[PDB]
Amino acid sequence: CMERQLEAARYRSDGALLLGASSLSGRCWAGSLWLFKDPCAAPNEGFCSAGVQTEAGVADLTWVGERGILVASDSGAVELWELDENETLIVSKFCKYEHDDIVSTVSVLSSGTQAVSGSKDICIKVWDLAQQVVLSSYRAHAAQVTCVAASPHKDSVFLSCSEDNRILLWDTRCPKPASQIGCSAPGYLPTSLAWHPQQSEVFVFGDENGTVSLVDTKSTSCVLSSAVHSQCVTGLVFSPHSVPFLASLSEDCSLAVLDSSLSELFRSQAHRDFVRDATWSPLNHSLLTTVGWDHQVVHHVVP
Amino acid sequence: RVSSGRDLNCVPEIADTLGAVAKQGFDFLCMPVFHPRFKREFIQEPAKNRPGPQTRSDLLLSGRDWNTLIVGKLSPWIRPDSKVEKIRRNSEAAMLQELNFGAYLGLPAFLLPLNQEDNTNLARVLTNHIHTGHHSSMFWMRVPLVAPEDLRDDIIENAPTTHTEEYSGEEKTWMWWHNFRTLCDYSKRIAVALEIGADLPSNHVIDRWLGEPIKAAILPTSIFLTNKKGFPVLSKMHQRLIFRLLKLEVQFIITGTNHHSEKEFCSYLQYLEYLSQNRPPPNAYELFAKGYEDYLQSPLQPLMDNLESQTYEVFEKDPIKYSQYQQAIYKCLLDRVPEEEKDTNVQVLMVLGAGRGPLVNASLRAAKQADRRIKLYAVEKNPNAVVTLENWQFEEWGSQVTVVSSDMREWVAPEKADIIVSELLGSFADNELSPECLDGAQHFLKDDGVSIPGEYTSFLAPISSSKLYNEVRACREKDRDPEAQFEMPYVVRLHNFHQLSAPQPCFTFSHPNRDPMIDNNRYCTLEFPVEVNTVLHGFAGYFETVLYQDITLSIRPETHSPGMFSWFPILFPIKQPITVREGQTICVRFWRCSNSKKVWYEWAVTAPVCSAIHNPTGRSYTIGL
Ligand SMILES: Cc1cc(NC(=O)C(=O)N2C[C@@H](C)CC[C@@H]2c2ccccc2)cnc1N
Ligand SMILES: CSC[C@H]1O[C@@H](n2cnc3c(N)ncnc32)[C@H](O)[C@@H]1O
Repeated sequence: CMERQLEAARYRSDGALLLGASSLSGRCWAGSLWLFKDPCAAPNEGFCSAGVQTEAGVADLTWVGERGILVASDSGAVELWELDENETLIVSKFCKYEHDDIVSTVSVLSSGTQAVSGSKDICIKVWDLAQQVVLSSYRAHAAQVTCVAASPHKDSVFLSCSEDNRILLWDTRCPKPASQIGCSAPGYLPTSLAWHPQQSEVFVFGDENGTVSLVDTKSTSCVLSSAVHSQCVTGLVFSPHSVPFLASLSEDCSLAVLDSSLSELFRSQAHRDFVRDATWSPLNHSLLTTVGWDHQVVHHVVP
Repeated sequence: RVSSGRDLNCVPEIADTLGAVAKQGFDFLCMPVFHPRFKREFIQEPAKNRPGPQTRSDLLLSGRDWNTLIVGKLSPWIRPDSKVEKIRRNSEAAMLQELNFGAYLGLPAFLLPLNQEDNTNLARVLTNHIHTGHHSSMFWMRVPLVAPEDLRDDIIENAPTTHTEEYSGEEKTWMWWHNFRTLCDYSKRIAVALEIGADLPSNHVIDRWLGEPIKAAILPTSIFLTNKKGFPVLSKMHQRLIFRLLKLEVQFIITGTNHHSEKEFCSYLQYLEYLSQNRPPPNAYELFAKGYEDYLQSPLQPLMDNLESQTYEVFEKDPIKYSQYQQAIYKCLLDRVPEEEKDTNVQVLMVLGAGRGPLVNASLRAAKQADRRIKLYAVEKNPNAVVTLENWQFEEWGSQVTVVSSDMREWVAPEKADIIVSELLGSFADNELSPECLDGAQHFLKDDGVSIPGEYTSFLAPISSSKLYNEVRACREKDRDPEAQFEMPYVVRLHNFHQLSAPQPCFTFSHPNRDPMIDNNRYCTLEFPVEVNTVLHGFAGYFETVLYQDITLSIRPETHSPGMFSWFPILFPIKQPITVREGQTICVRFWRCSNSKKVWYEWAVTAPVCSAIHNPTGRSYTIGL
């Protein structure tokens, strides 16, 4: 019962590497969470620091502080897994079945005490991670929720996008908490979201046609957009750098790295199936780690 | 009881899962046949050359289990009507692949969503698969009462939900189904899986799905309220809709996760059980007709043809109908023969079409009840039934009854009748030619004689049934007009249909008919006000008859004789369905036509659009004289 489809890769503050994996084919359709204190040793199971089996697949993943792992299950559950005091084991803390279909996306809020999940049931939920209960449930979209992304510094603010062709800016302090923003007219469906690390007020969204767009929330007009990929943009991750780089992932099996004006600086074809996630090393800010359905963990050096 | 399946979109181990749902009490499982999240490339390298296996093995279940227990589900990423060309082309190839795997496994049904307005390419690809070898498999189109967009929380500040009457818009989901099914040419392999939300729409939105081929109703765990004990239950309006659906013997599918944590997953199902067991049980008519729902039969012609033994047997198993004939003869005998003449005045009583004698016996029961003397002739041209009559006459009746083995239009009667009694009525009253038969027998009724029945009237009503339209369509036969099946009536216990307007009288006949100029031909125009959006597939026909004074028979639904099962309604189809909008008038025209040899019906719709004249000159359907 092994899992070869790599879904998620997230570097912890101290440089350790978190992997989420699904079996999407064969007898068992399950999933697994791994921790690699040596990042170069991955994805080889024998030289892991910790591992565990899940009941079902993992569609998305995120750190919760330093020991916590928050999982978007195929089962409809959101799961919180804690780390052992010695970080040898990975034990389940809570598994709550509150979505009616696949949970596709999760995002931790700035506080670190709350999170938001998006599902194929079209719903979005806000979670209390101490009380293990749903605070709010929102049916704002008319189709599956592709992506939810917490504002970096405001607990009440986060983005969402959906196959209903809506990008919603959320503020839970407003009686009507969602607001529709984007380009002037008919977009190709939004597929990925990334807040700017420095500017509260700006973000990027990738579309299903391969375009990457820079958006100002206030101006609600697409500043820039470039044809980066030949297929769907599945992820967008800003580097930790003072003037940050943008990494874009695609079903076209390529990594691109872009500047603030969305010009192409780097491009890797090393993957020979879809590219699912990316994290920048917090130790070496020029190191970028990608994982994909070809079970490859590639470590790129970025000029 | 209830046949019901579990919906899952997550199956780690098909053995363990199927075993869990069986224990829970489910009859079948709707599940993915490829992993829902496993998008596949068919055109671009390198993803195209992804190593296999592409899904789990057919060896994991018995052929029996695939054939009976598993409904396939189309992967949610498959979007043949995407605005992106690469996603259309890839979804085309992926749809064929998933459907072809379904056929490979011999699955009884495959689920596909209608979740947007444009499903043209989806329909083209399904239609292409359907015409790739004749297979049995069903396609269940998953469509909601209410579109998600029209159900959303009113929580987008700069995009509010409209609080205004949108009559046609609230029906948008039916038009999604209608357009898909039309594109696919009304294939009998494409049915509806109707999905039901937390808040039901207006009734008119529900009534749209009357006459539609609903094989499944999908109930999400969300819509279940909670009670004192903790048990999942439904709103009284949800219970109403279930009761409607139970009469369409649909399959119930439970979808979503167990929100009633403290209670098991038997409970949800146990509620539906509780609901089906605690409905109003079947009455005498429903229990009788249970097997006949929407079964098309050609109308009997007891004049041109000799009915079988077993056909008379069902005619005679109708005690309400013969009670009414007895009472009509009882009241007639008292009006014609005064008390002080009871010993002297013997009335001449003639049964015209006596079969195996049930009216003969009702005539004797009547005379013994009214305490009046009668003389019976039993007239029957079916010489097979005449055998039954003559054994009765020698064994029990004696010389009171004279059996006459001949046509009532030829028989030289020795004396005239006080009363002629007959039962020559079809489902459309005059469609067995009672008028022509009793006309030819009139000359041997006394100048002041009574026909029982004295009067009958046919009724028509426009109906919608995409289900019966398909049943008629499938009555094509070699060596005749390809469209002949649309130009002839059927006797049917109409079940899956919508009555679009109140029945109205079509044709009336009076007996005796004293008129110097007897013409049994007829031309009638009917205007039917329709107050819904719908589709016209034909006209339901019924009749009422006066036996004597206030004693009557009726199969017109509003006045239907209670507990009488001798007659089902008749159906006049039309060749091409007709769109009818709310507010519009359906105008139909019916003719009764004749020559020496044949009687027939012709008909036409003249509004809101014209049909062809159906059955011109009796080319497809005639009733023999
Ligand atoms: C007494 C009488 C009765 C009838 N009744 C009917 O035809 C009729 O509605 N049904 C439907 C069902 C009740 C089974 C018998 C018969 C039927 C059988 C097989 C082919 C079609 C029809 C007609 N005419 C007369 N005279
Ligand atoms: C009880 S169904 C009607 C009966 O009337 C009989 N019938 C119909 N037409 C005639 C006719 N012209 N003469 C005598 N019997 C008839 C049929 O054979 C059938 O048994």
